Amino acid sequence: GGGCGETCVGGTCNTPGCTCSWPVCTRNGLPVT
Repeated sequence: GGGCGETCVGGTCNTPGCTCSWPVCTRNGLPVT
């Protein structure tokens, strides 16, 4: 996807491929689905 459009406002992301760049998740250089 376009990185990780999920947020980690609570503290962490749900997808382990995503990293928390609080409050937004990102994807740590991994293949982008």
